[PDB]
Amino acid sequence: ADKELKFLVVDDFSTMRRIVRNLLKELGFNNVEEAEDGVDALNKLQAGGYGFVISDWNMPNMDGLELLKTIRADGAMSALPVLMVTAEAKKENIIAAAQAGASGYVVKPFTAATLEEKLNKIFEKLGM
Ligand code: BEF
Ligand SMILES: [Mn+2]
Repeated sequence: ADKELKFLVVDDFSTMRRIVRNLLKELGFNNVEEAEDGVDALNKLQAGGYGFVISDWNMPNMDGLELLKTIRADGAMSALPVLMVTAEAKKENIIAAAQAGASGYVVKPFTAATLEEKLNKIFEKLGM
């Protein structure tokens, strides 16, 4: 994928956003922004330029399922890649996010190798 692709990393805890940001840099992506919840996330997406979202699930104000649903229902954002990265691992939640349109789903804790695998799997399916 184009190394200039802009990412938005959403999680309500700094530690996790920091881990994803660093991993993304390893992969060659330095155009990355952070958000602390769904609303904050939507405000930045509004601002424009984003080509990929990586989101947590449990966050105050607007959780990740809602954020995902919001993005898919928005005419100007509906196809935006959204990779869930969460501790939620019950099948019913994986199903709910999958059905809601999630591009991929990663359960915490995750290895560096797993994140790169899932990001590439999504680039592959979208021809990015
Ligand atoms: F808070 Be996330 F769903 F890990
Ligand atoms: Mn959380």
